Amino acid sequence: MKFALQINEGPYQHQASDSAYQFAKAALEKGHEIFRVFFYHDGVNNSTRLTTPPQDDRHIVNRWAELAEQYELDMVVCVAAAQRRGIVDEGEASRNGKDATNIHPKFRISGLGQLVEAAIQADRLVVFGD
Amino acid sequence: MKFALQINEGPYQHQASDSAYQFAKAALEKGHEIFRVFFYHDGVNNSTRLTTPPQDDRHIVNRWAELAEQYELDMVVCVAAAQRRGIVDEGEASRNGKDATNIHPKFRISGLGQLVEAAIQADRLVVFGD
Amino acid sequence: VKKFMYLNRKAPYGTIYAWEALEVVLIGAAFDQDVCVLFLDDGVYQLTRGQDTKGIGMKNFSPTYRTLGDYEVRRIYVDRDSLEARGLTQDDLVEIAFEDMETEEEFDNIVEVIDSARVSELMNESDAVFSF
Amino acid sequence: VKKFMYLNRKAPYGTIYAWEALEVVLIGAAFDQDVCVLFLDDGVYQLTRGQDTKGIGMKNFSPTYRTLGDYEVRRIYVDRDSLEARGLTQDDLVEIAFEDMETEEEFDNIVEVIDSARVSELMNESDAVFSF
Amino acid sequence: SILHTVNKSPFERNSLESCLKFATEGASVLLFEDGIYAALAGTRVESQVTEALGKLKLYVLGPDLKARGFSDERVIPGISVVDYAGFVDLTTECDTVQAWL
Amino acid sequence: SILHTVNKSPFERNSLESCLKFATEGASVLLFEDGIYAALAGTRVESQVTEALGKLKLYVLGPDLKARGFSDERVIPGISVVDYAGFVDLTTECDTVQAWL
Repeated sequence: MKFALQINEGPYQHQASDSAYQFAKAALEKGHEIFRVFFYHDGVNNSTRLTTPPQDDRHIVNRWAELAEQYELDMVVCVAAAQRRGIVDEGEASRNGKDATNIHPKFRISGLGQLVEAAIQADRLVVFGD
Repeated sequence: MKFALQINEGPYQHQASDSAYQFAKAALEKGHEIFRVFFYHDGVNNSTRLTTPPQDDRHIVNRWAELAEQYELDMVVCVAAAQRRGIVDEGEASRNGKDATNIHPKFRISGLGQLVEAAIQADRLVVFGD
Repeated sequence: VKKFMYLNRKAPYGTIYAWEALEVVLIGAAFDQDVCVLFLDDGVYQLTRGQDTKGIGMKNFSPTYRTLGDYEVRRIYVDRDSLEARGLTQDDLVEIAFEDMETEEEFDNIVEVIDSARVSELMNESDAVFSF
Repeated sequence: VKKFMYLNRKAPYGTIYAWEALEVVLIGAAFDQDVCVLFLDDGVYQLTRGQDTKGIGMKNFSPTYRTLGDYEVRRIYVDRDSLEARGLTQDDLVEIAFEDMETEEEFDNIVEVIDSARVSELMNESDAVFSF
Repeated sequence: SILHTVNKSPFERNSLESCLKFATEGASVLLFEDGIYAALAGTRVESQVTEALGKLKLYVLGPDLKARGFSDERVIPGISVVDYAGFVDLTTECDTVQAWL
Repeated sequence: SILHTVNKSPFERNSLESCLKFATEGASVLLFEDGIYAALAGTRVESQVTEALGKLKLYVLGPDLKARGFSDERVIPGISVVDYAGFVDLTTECDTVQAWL
């Protein structure tokens, strides 16, 4: 089947992102398709490349990126939620007058419509939050 | 009296930062001293300069910065929590090999000991969280 | 084609879930799917009338709920047990109008208070549930 | 000089509060203040024995609690009512040793289960309360 | 002499219930943010809140009350409505502040 | 044919209670993250969980159970322990997934 995954919380603060990762990995190993991984609310914070977590524990951002590389996942970050919280890519930096970017290259910033779109295309919508 | 304020949640996601701001402003207008405003957990996300929130609503980061300018507040962001979440200043960028920074110039990244230190020096420790 | 349910269970302002959840409903309107918005537990507080946010320094987003009818949302449900547990009645909630130029329907309020069995039924009819 | 209380009320892993709260206790040790750590409500779950996190892909930080005695923490309290509500007994919790070379005290476990009145008393004796 | 702060809904979290259990005679409790709902007359927790008024001084933050759609008249009689300045005075009048998250 | 997911402690949040009230005969409920505590024998909510077993199929995520210090033998008899692969199978076996945050 095809899955649409929604993550609503930031990395580390809540287990949501970790649970979503383990679910995704397990689903992907079973041959199921993950149509899109959508980050909303504080979930957008799972896309920053500026984290330097302790080396003796998991690196949530890089781990998601590695999974996306291996399975060619479409990881989308809500633009509205990103603007409110400080997740910026090249386009946003120019449009919003920022002198730096912080998004991880494996993630893309897009509209909330990509979430609804995935819910329509996927067989199941699995939400991870608080 | 002297206050030590602790904020544990990120901007917008939880009202904590807003409540802390209104409390601080009210305390400062009364002549009370705010020895230090310490951001911990997701609270460190209140220090990024990369936010572009809707113009018809409050700008949490800039508002805190304006308050700090007017009252000369010591706004401190926990380094450990910042490294885990992606809050980076010049020093961190160099030490952690990042090609960009995102901290707002009015905030400073420091050790957790600054929180305990404030709890010792202040008459009251007021914590805002979830 | 699909039946989408928006499950609102958190009170407004304390967290951003109410506002950002509302944002999804507005966006989803353009996809012309079968939609219903359910307010359960503290979610019923999202529909209280007379909200005034000048004292907390935040923008009052309550007016947006009253525009839902303009975004083709015809089915808005409120759990009756949740209202009672909070000492509220439908009189404490805002009215949400709905008008369709083609069918001539013009309703002053489409917010419907329903019982627990109906809520469970609506859940069983959904193809996807958005939670926040 | 001051009496500091660390109020732990959340279960571990679901959120980071347990781990980052523990980080503050370790840091506060160097300030030589009067400290007590209280586990109440779901906070009592932070002290369960035999935690194994390999299945969830996270580092097991439970061992750190057993080192608290090494950081001069002599007062560690657990609410008895919270344990009962969760069907737990002190036998379900880890032991935290405490030794002081100067006074010769060597205790295998300083974790103390206390009643509600004692908890309230400890709260009333604190000059500052760290909440997470 | 402790000022307890409760910011979560009594229908959503167990914070208010735990606070009322450990707060002692003479202590103060301030409801703010979502904790405001506990101060409303007619809810399922009115009984336990009213009982608390018997030994504790209860306060509710007016700004949060109003933001959520309630006037001061909707509060359980006995709970004092305060603004942010009042919130600040409560923290200085009491000896210590304890947050129930 | 709904798979309800509950990730919050039954002692901390009202999520589990609301789920058990609206879940209908034949539905499945998965406890993961902090929701795991509700599956433990001997707690204050064992009675209501056991009653639910009468009309619902209950599951608990083993990885979260173990991470919090509990073996499968500590679970209320009747609640099936599953791993992440089992979690995935539950979402595909059921027709829709509903998250109770």
